[PDB]
Amino acid sequence: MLDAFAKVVAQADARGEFLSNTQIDALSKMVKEGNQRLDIVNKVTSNASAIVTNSARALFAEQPQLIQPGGNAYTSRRMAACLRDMEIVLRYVSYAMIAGDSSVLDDRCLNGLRETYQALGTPGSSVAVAIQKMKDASVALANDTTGTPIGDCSSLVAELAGYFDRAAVSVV
Amino acid sequence: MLDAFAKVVAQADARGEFLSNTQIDALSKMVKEGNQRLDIVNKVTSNASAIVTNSARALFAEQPQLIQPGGNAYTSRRMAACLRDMEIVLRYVSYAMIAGDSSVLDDRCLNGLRETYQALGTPGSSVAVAIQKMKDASVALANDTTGTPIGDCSSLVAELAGYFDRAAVSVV
Amino acid sequence: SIVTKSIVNADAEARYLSPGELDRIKSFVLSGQRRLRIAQTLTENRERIVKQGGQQLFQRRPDVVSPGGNAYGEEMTATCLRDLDYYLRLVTYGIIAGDVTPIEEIGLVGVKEMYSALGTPISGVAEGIRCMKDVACSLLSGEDAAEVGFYFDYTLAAMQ
Amino acid sequence: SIVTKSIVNADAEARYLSPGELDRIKSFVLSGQRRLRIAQTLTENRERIVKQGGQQLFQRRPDVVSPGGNAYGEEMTATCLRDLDYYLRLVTYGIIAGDVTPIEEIGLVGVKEMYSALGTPISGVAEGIRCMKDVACSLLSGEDAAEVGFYFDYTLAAMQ
Amino acid sequence: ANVAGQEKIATISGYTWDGQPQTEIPGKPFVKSIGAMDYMDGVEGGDVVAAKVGAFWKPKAPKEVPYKRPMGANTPELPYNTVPRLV
Amino acid sequence: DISTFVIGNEIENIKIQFIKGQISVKEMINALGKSSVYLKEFYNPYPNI
Amino acid sequence: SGYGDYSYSTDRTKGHVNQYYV
Amino acid sequence: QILKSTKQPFLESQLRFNQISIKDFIKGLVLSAPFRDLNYNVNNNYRFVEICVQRVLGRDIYNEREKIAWSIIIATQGLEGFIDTLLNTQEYLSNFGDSIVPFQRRRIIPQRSKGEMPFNLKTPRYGIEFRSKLAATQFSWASPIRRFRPQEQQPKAGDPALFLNMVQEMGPG
Amino acid sequence: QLAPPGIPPGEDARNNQSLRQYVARPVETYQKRSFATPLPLTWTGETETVGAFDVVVPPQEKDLPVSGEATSAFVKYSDMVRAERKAALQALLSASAAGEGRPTCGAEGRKFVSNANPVLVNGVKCVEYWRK
Amino acid sequence: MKTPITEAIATADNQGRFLSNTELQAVNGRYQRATASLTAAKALTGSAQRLITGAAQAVYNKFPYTTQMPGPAYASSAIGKAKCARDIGYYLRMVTYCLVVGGTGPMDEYLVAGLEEINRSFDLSPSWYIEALQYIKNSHGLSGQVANEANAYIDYAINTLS
Amino acid sequence: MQDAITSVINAADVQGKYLDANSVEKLRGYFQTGELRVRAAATIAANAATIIKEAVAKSLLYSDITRPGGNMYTTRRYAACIRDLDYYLRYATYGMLAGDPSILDERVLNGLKETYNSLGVPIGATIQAIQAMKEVTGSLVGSDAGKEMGLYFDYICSGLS
Amino acid sequence: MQDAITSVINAADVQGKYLDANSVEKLRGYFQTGELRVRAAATIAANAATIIKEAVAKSLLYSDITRPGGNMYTTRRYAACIRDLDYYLRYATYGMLAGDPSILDERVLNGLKETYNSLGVPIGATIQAIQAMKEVTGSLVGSDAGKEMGLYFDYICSGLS
Ligand SMILES: *CC[C@H]1/C(=C/c2[nH]c(/C=C3N=C(/C=C4\NC(=O)C(CC)=C4C)C(C)=C\3CCC(=O)O)c(CCC(=O)O)c2C)NC(=O)[C@@H]1C
Ligand SMILES: *[C@@H](C)[C@H]1/C(=C/C2=NC(=C\c3[nH]c(C[C@H]4NC(=O)C(C=C)=C4C)c(C)c3CCC(=O)O)/C(CCC(=O)O)=C2C)NC(=O)[C@@H]1C
Ligand SMILES: *[C@H](C)[C@H]1/C(=C/C2=NC(=C\c3[nH]c(C[C@H]4NC(=O)C(C=C)=C4C)c(C)c3CCC(=O)O)/C(CCC(=O)O)=C2C)NC(=O)[C@@H]1C
Ligand SMILES: *[C@H](C)[C@H]1/C(=C/C2=NC(=C\c3[nH]c(C[C@H]4NC(=O)C(C=C)=C4C)c(C)c3CCC(=O)O)/C(CCC(=O)O)=C2C)NC(=O)[C@@H]1C
Ligand SMILES: *[C@H](C)[C@H]1/C(=C/c2[nH]c(/C=C3N=C(/C=C4\NC(=O)C(CC)=C4C)C(C)=C\3CCC(=O)O)c(CCC(=O)O)c2C)NC(=O)[C@@H]1C
Ligand SMILES: *[C@H](C)[C@H]1/C(=C/c2[nH]c(/C=C3N=C(/C=C4\NC(=O)C(CC)=C4C)C(C)=C\3CCC(=O)O)c(CCC(=O)O)c2C)NC(=O)[C@@H]1C
Ligand SMILES: C=CC1=C(C)[C@@H](Cc2[nH]c(/C=C3N=C(/C=C4\NC(=O)[C@H](C)[C@H]4CC)C(C)=C\3CCC(=O)O)c(CCC(=O)O)c2C)NC1=O
Ligand SMILES: CCC1=C(C)/C(=C/C2=NC(=C\c3[nH]c(/C=C4\NC(=O)[C@H](C)[C@H]4CC)c(C)c3CCC(=O)O)/C(CCC(=O)O)=C2C)NC1=O
Ligand SMILES: CCC1=C(C)/C(=C/C2=NC(=C\c3[nH]c(/C=C4\NC(=O)[C@H](C)[C@H]4CC)c(C)c3CCC(=O)O)/C(CCC(=O)O)=C2C)NC1=O
Ligand SMILES: CCC1=C(C)/C(=C/C2=NC(=C\c3[nH]c(/C=C4\NC(=O)[C@H](C)[C@H]4CC)c(C)c3CCC(=O)O)/C(CCC(=O)O)=C2C)NC1=O
Repeated sequence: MLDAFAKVVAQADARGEFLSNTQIDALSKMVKEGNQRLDIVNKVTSNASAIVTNSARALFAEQPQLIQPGGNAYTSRRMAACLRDMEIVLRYVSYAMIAGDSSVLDDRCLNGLRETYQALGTPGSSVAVAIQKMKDASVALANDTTGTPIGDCSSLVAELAGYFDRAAVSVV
Repeated sequence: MLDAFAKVVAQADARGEFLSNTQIDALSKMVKEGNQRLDIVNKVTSNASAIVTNSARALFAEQPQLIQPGGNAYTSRRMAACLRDMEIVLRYVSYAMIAGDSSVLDDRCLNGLRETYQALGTPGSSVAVAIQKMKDASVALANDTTGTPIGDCSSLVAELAGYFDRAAVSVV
Repeated sequence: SIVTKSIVNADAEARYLSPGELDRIKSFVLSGQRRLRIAQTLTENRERIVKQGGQQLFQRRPDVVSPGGNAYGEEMTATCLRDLDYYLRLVTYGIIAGDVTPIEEIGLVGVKEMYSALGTPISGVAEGIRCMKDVACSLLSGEDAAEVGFYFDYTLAAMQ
Repeated sequence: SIVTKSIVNADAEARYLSPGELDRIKSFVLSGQRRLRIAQTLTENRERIVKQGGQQLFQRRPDVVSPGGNAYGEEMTATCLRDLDYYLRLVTYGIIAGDVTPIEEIGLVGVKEMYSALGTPISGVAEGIRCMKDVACSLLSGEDAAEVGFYFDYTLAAMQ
Repeated sequence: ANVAGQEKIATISGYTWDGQPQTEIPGKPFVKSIGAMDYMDGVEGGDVVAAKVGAFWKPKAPKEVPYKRPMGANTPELPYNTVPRLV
Repeated sequence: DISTFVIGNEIENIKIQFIKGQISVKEMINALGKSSVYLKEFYNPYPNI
Repeated sequence: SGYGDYSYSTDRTKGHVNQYYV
Repeated sequence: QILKSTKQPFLESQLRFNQISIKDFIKGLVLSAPFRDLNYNVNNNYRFVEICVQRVLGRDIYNEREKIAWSIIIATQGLEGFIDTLLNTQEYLSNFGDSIVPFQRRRIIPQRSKGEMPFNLKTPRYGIEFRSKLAATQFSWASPIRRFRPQEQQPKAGDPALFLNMVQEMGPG
Repeated sequence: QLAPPGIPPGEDARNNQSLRQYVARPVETYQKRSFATPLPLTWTGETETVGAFDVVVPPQEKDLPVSGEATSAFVKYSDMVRAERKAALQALLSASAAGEGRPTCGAEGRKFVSNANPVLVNGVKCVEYWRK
Repeated sequence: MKTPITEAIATADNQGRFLSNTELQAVNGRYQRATASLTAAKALTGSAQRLITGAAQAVYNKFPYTTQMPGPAYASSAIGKAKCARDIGYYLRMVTYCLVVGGTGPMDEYLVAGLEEINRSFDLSPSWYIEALQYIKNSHGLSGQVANEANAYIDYAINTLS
Repeated sequence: MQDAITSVINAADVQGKYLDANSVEKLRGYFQTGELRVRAAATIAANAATIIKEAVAKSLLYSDITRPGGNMYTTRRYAACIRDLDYYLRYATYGMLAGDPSILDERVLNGLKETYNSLGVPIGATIQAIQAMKEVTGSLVGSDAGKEMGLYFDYICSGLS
Repeated sequence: MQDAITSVINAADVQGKYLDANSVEKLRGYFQTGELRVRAAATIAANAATIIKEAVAKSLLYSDITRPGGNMYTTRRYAACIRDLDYYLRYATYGMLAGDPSILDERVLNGLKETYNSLGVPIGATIQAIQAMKEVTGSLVGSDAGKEMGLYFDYICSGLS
């Protein structure tokens, strides 16, 4: 696990040199955008049950063969393990947004998840559809003002969509 | 592990259906056999030390290289492990017997066993000879009268012989 | 009908119709007055023959209507009786045609492909037609019940 | 487009294309990286350009939406805006084709036969396109409102 | 295959959803589970209504006559001090 | 295939008789062609030409 | 051509056309 | 599998009152009924040794013969003697003792960015040997709820239904 | 080399096994154990992860106010079709001809078809080489 | 599943021994009760549709807000009403599975494991399903030891929801 | 009947030249997706009956084709559909493996629209069945594999139109 | 009679959708080659008589179709050729500008091979004349422009075959 500040130190250490003056100033822009990064994460964790349940509900409307009985996520238990997966991925996408680096997302969430679903028989193409529904439910709740001052958070919601796209590709 | 009764329930839950009227009448015949399915399990449990030892002694008389030095059943620890394996396969055949149905036999005993004996060097063609000798010792003891009322148990010893044939072809 | 396949039989054989074929077209058309009376009985008894038909079908096969059965709910049960109205209609065609040729190419040819592809238990729909047969033959005399029941059991045979 | 009818013009005359024709195919393709900007503006403004378009249309022609008008009720008013979405789409084709040739053979040829045969007042639909034109040209500047409006008024001319 | 399972005639081991073959013991494919219903008679065309297989008009004989007899000239041949190795 | 234009009762006479090996291929084809499944499709709706 | 066979005219059927509300 | 169908509220009560230790709590979770239903009944004796070495001892199986060597404890002594033998190894008592919850020991090297694929992801509850038997089944002829009409429902591109909830906005002014 | 994995070297059980009852040792490696999985490099100055300083939000409807040889070529252009089009514009309006025939579509549908392109019907002239 | 048969195999398997006479008596007691159990499962199946449409109507009578309130969780639409009767049919189907099997094993596996997490997530109320199961307990029409076996598994579902 | 390798070899052979860098460049592009196509063709073989059951129930099962008069009324006519839809889901699987739609028009498309007009089969409902069948196929094989299998469905729908 | 823009608009219109990124992606590809096509059509207009004079002298000038009995003997018949070859070099110029061969089969290809069989015009010598005419056209307009103009010549040769 390393964030965006520790990744420029880990790369400068394998060169054996101090950070430059333009590498400190690029990190001072990331400190000035810190309060707006903290309100992306505050909005996606204060609505964590609404991102997951409304996107699950939209998935079995679109792919209704997943909930017949006999299917992959019905035993009351396979439905609860399906919502467990959507809640885990949203947890580690939110961990990667407060860090600025997708290191914790693929060290301990995406590490071997594609081959877990192949040994189980879970369709990884439908898990990717479910992540893409949690993505635009999260970027729509990110660029609404509603208790934040008005400004430009445009490059922060582009980064948040990048971790959602990294998780959806890495699963199928 | 599921019995004969839970097997038809698991097949109907994959369709999401109630049981048919002919499926319930075919389960009332398994209840009607009943008392004599329990006679077969009682007769191969009360003789389980002699099914194993008489068919072990008959195995090393036809295949004397198994107990020659260098053979697979030559040492004290390797001989006691051949008799331990015959007593385990006889145990899970009688389970697929008390409950009607082979899901302790090929989930608990037969799954992965062919690839295990190959990793150990154990000749799986000779394990099958020792299973087929326990089959003849069990079906000759299943259809003797000896404290049971006279009747037709021929369709139940055809099922007991079918479990021994399943364990003997899945070991090699 | 008996008229069309007694023709196509003698058609293939490059010949006309024998007395065995023409004394039965003759015997069938004099039978035509009695056939329309029999089909007229089943025509306006479909309310009872179908509804009592699905009566015994659910009492004998509660699985198909229970939750998980193919005909579960208000929706499928309506279609559950719709098919019985179909097959009761085709039996009225077979009685007037004097043969299961109308029932053959409608509701019988490839019927197992449809019901297997719909998830419906084909044995269950066979039980439904048998329940309709006891209601139908109970509406007619013995001389007629040997006919109206006679076309149902052919449908029972081809439906399994 | 300008490319296809500058060809079929010189095609009929048994000749190749003059400098007057080839210095304009040349002049049109260099104009081609700016249309895809003008058409891109109208592409994802159809939500506002079509309403408002129907905004001013009903304020100027309440007869067509009043009881007895052709677009009366929840149903016809939806189709009342559907046609404006059509004609707004064809104007995006004409801007990229550099001509009303796409608008000509779609939505213009024989348009009076359709709307007369549908009972729709053809003058009313002409009023609708004019209301869309003021919304469209209000979304752009300089040359273009001289272009985007330029294709609407051709549609206004042919629609009466 | 779905009709046979739905009719309770016999369950046919098909494929899992990714297309690997089903099997109860993981060695070979299409192995089935057994026990207490494949040896029970009288339900062969079970749930196929009014099925007529074999002599349905009579209960079969008990046939509980298990004895092995000296099989002269056809007792199977196999090596001594050995067990035959399958090809 | 027989599926969508047969009823099931037509040529199981010929299949089981062939699966058992009782008849070769040519008898199976000749018995197939001269069954009423064939003339119901290839002889009825067309002329002799 | 049989006891059940298709003719276009007797088809009274919004399926050659596809207004999906019927 | 942390559901309240699988909670053990009386094992939890004896841990809060200092009657059992964490080594007895860890033993009681392996011998529990949810662990035998969801895990032990869908593995063979060899893959279940791999599950219980990775989760109780905190380390990976050395080779495929460690799986063979320990799977005969389950077949002859049952599951209760296998977890007594595992919990009484010196590998367990030197690392966790009887008071520490186990963990995956030495998963990530100190200066690296990636890890070693944590053990709940490396072995899920069933694998390839039971996949061809219990793998659910996308589209299973279950006869579920029907949808009824479809071309009205999510209308085609030329349909006039798309601009209906826009007709109110146009309104009368 | 060594023994195979797990085999205590020197205590093999296949030392003097008979050939008639010999079973071939299956092949097993240190792959599926977790100690031999390849980790990220991370001492050569490379971590496999991704975060801030990666993601860029590129506006690619809006590259810039588009290049001068579009605006340059976008005008020259309609200085050369402007005289065309308004000549073609009120060629429509007081071309308000009367009506022939019977209206075959409601009230319209008369002799000529509405707004029909005359160049199509009139542009394909049949010609005889050596016309006679 | 948890049957009377598999809880006898498991008792002998948990110590690595053969099936004693302790375990044959438990399997014998399953066979004596199975006559009343397989006639209750046959009778709940035979009247399943008239029991599900009645029990959904009993929920709408007691809790009439579920047919009027807008929202996805409620049966205030034709799609929400079909999903309500789908759930009543899930609870009735598991009861007739427990009667066939002979223990509370099918509905432990398919229904009650993970049920509290669904009702919290999708805003369903366990008092809707208790009222639906109290209808079926009072309206199945059985009597004797046939009704004793049917009510023993209906009361198992009411105790997990409450 | 050419796959991607057969089509690449044909074009490189038809000019009489060897397999240069451009011909092998596409061949390497096909071998990269070789792993994706087999797993796509794997699950489609497993859920063949389930996919066709989902498409007809989602597209034309709920329409009025099935009414006495619609094009699909009698059981022979209904059974011909799922037989007919099986070829579209099957031959599309072949195109997905071969990476070239030559097999479709060779064995499916030619004389197809000319045949449905003879029988009077509605081409409009046919394409929507294949479109719905394309929609469920993207469910199983995933997004990009659905993009591959979907690329041959509309090829059938285009030519059948 | 559709150009590349007309064909792109038709396919995007025939589904009732707007011009998405894929439809404009091909349109941008056509506008990039807009400068090349005009200069290609420029020089072909200049050297129209020279190209046809080069093709006939290089393919079928001295063959025995030119001699008595051959298909091109009389002066009316010879004069019909260069009149006939002028259309192929002219209509191919239109396809090169429009970027779509729809105009060829609309105005050249239909009833063409059925007409030459009526007159008894040798289709074999006709295609080789167009092939030789394609060879000289690549001389003038260059390589890639010859690839563009050449792409419609063999379209005529294919359909005329
Ligand atoms: C709606 C979601 C889709 C779906 C999900 C589904 N997943 C499972 C099972 C597992 N998921 C994981 C994943 C993780 N475990 C972790 O520890 C982490 C990091 C913290 C991740 C990302 C694992 C390991 C399992 C299986 C192990 C277990 O359950 O014990 C299941 C249950 C499968 C089963 O039969 O048990 C479901 C249903 N399934 C779908 O259909 C949706 C598309
Ligand atoms: C983009 C995500 C939002 C948005 C964000 C802005 N927030 C701004 C300032 C600000 N935010 C906070 C709260 C933050 N600090 C915390 O400690 C925590 C949680 C513990 C949170 C959520 C504070 C305290 C401040 C004031 C400090 C400051 O202004 O830097 C902000 C700056 C406003 C400006 O332009 O001056 C922005 C843009 N605003 C948006 O419009 C989107 C929706
Ligand atoms: C079959 C392999 C035998 C055989 C068996 C029969 N047993 C019959 C009846 C019966 N069995 C029991 C005991 C029941 N309780 C137990 O605890 C056990 C296991 C230890 C069992 C099986 C009882 C109490 C009864 C009598 C009860 C009754 O019949 O109602 C039986 C039926 C008698 C008959 O059909 O005539 C049979 C056939 N008999 C054989 O000959 C073979 C060897
Ligand atoms: C010396 C002339 C050779 C040679 C041969 C080696 N053979 C090795 C092992 C081996 N040999 C056999 C066949 C043997 N066993 C029998 O039962 C019979 C006949 C009844 C025969 C001929 C077997 C089955 C085996 C494997 C079991 C075992 O270890 O004995 C061997 C050792 C292989 C190893 O351990 O890696 C050797 C080295 N040695 C030579 O260098 C030349 C080639
Ligand atoms: C005896 C008839 C044949 C024979 C047997 C033999 N087996 C072993 C060793 C093992 N056998 C097992 C077997 C099982 N493990 C299980 O979990 C189950 C149920 C699924 C079974 C049936 C295992 C795990 C071992 C290895 C552990 C151990 O020490 O036993 C040996 C010993 C091999 C050795 O010492 O290296 C023997 C001799 N061999 C024969 O020759 C007979 C044909
Ligand atoms: C009817 C009594 C009341 C009601 C029902 C209702 N339920 C849902 C949604 C779900 N119900 C379940 C329950 C199960 N699924 C299973 O697989 C099993 C075991 C076999 C059970 C018990 C689940 C998982 C859902 C959500 C997934 C789905 O939509 O299918 C709804 C829909 C709610 C929604 O869509 O959010 C409704 C309406 N609600 C009422 O108002 C009735 C009183
Ligand atoms: C003597 C007066 C004189 C001028 C004012 C310029 C005017 C001018 N600008 C550009 C052309 C250009 N000039 C720029 C430059 C920039 N775009 C930006 O946003 C930045 C502010 C800046 C770079 C730092 C770009 C990007 C183009 C290309 C425009 C295009 O995309 O077509 C060109 C065409 C090619 C070129 O020479 O660059 C000319 C002649 N040249 C002159 O000779
Ligand atoms: C004239 C010959 C003929 C027949 C027989 C016929 C059947 C037929 N049955 C159908 C459905 C159905 N049929 C059933 C039937 C049943 N459910 C049960 O439990 C019972 C066992 C069984 C009835 C006794 C059900 C539940 C459906 C709806 C299936 C679904 O919605 O998925 C459908 C699809 C919907 C429709 O168009 O009606 C057809 C075409 N068509 C024909 O042309
Ligand atoms: C792309 C070129 C093009 C056009 C323009 C077009 C029009 C068109 N307009 C229609 C209907 C209609 N159009 C209107 C229109 C109006 N009512 C008013 O009051 C206004 C004046 C006016 C709209 C601004 C109404 C009310 C109907 C329904 C008429 C009816 O139901 O009888 C219909 C029949 C239903 C349908 O298929 O949509 C067509 C085909 N089709 C085309 O291909
Ligand atoms: C491998 C390429 C290939 C195809 C595709 C093919 C199609 C084909 N479809 C047919 C019939 C048919 N096809 C349908 C299909 C439909 N009805 C509908 O409403 C739907 C729109 C559609 C299902 C999607 C029906 C109902 C028939 C029977 C027509 C009749 O009996 O008149 C027939 C007549 C003979 C027969 O089915 O035995 C052929 C040959 N043949 C081929 O070689």
